[PDB]
Amino acid sequence: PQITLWQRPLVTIKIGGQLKEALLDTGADDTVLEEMSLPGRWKPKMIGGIGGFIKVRQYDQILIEICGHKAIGTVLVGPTPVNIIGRNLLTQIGCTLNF
Amino acid sequence: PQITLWQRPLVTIKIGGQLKEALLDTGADDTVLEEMSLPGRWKPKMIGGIGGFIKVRQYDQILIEICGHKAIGTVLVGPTPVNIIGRNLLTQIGCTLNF
Ligand SMILES: O=C(NCc1ccccc1)[C@H](OCc1ccccc1)[C@H](O)[C@@H](O)[C@@H](OCc1ccccc1)C(=O)N[C@H]1c2ccccc2C[C@H]1O
Repeated sequence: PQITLWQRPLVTIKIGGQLKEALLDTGADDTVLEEMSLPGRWKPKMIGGIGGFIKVRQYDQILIEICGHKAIGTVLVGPTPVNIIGRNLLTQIGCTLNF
Repeated sequence: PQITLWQRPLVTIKIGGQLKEALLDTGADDTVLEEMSLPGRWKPKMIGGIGGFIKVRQYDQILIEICGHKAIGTVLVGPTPVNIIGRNLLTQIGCTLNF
């Protein structure tokens, strides 16, 4: 599909059998979701954006379905204000910016 | 132009007769640039990111060229980690997300 940017580009994602709303964020290097439980071991990481850094848990090889497209990649879990789908997963569904 | 996301979507912008590098960010509602001098009066604004909030200076009707496309809009100036072109200007250049 073609998504305009008049409003925040929010989409539904499926992860761990759960449906959630996430923002397609080209400014985010990685994907970060609000606190939740995921399988496997994780590593602590610090990510920085506007406002400073937050501590998140890094999970690798996680499967996520974005708008019907399956994608696998690293997913960070932490105190993010909104669920963010970053470049690491946007590339997997073939998302590009066009103008 | 079609921009893939394997690397940060950085482009050259021209503002105040100077060239700067900025990130095309669909996750940013507004455009925020690193400290710099701009003409006119400014109004205060608080923007929230993943790490918290920061106070920025808001300038209106500012001319900014993005990848050769001329835009005139609101530009925020503050302690942002990188220059960010947000949805307010992405819409002016006709930028969309596709997959
Ligand atoms: O935070 C960002 N990237 C960091 C990141 C790293 C790893 C994983 C996820 C994100 C990105 O920022 C660019 C950046 C790039 C490199 C270093 C620092 C900043 C995110 O896209 C950033 O621009 C975006 O984060 C998503 C978010 C959306 C809504 C509310 C809270 C978080 C963001 O902070 N957007 C806000 C913003 C930005 C500028 C002007 C107004 C507003 C209001 C909100 O929309």
